[PDB]
Amino acid sequence: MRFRDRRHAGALLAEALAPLGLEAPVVLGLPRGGVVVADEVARRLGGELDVVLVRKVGAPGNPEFALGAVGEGGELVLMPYALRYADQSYLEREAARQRDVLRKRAERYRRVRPKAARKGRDVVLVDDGVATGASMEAALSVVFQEGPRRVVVAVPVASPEAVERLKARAEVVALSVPQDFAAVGAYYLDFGEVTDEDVEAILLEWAG
Repeated sequence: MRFRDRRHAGALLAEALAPLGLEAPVVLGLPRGGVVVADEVARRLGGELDVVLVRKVGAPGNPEFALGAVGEGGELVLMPYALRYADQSYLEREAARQRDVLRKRAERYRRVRPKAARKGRDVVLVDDGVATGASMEAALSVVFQEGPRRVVVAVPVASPEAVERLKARAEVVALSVPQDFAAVGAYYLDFGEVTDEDVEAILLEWAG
């Protein structure tokens, strides 16, 4: 496909989601470009926009392989096989390093918009694209432990591989899944930078 920009993809995504019957959904966008797509979706579906703040906890010597994830609240969420690939002390060391990467950014975002409730509500996870699904999987791991009524992964474009990984864990809504997936930015005419200040500006509109 080929979107003009992130707002354009967000509009089309909201339209693909409308038939699902979500009720006043909490639309969570992955930082940073994903927040733009998420905001447009939230506005079109009459939902509430917020950001999902998480980090993947990778395996020893193999960071690309996830053994769990840590959320902005500090909680460590491990996959069923984590201990089969590493000992608890390593997991604790890795978790601490990931908390550091997330801390300052989470503090500034939360200063302008407090974490919206997710328990018992319909939750939509959004990003402007998914090449491998690493971050999205971490997001799912944390969100699932929060007791949401329903979880839907929604993305403008995704690689076949990413879709399979995510679809194995949740309902997935993807507008395009090119068999020859290049890079996320290749499917946007305007793939400009979205700064932390831009994310803060968006988040401010949703605070009380």
